[PDB]
Amino acid sequence: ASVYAWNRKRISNCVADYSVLYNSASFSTFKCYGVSPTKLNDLCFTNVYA
Amino acid sequence: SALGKLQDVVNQNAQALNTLVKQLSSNFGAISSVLNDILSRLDPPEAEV
Repeated sequence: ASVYAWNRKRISNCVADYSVLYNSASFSTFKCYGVSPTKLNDLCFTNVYA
Repeated sequence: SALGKLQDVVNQNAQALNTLVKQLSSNFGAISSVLNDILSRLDPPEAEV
C-alpha cells in the first residue's frame, strides 16, 4: 500500500523465526531498536505487528 | 508509645533498607531495570550503555 495508508498486520498464536531473514543477504537495512539482530530466536513476545 | 526513640531508629533503618531495595526497580535512563533481561535482549556492545 501507500505510505499514508500502510497496512498493519497482527501476528499472534504462532512461532516466529527471525534468523532466516537476517541471514537472507537480500535485505539492505536490518537495523534493530531495543533488541539485537541476534539472540532473538530465544525470546518470546506477546503481541507483535508488521 | 513509651519507647519512642528506639522505635524511631528502627523505623528509620527499615525505611532506609526499603528505599535501598526499591531503588533497583528504576531504569535511570536505560531500557529496563532487569539486568538479565537487558543482557538477553541486547548484545554487549549495545547494552554497555
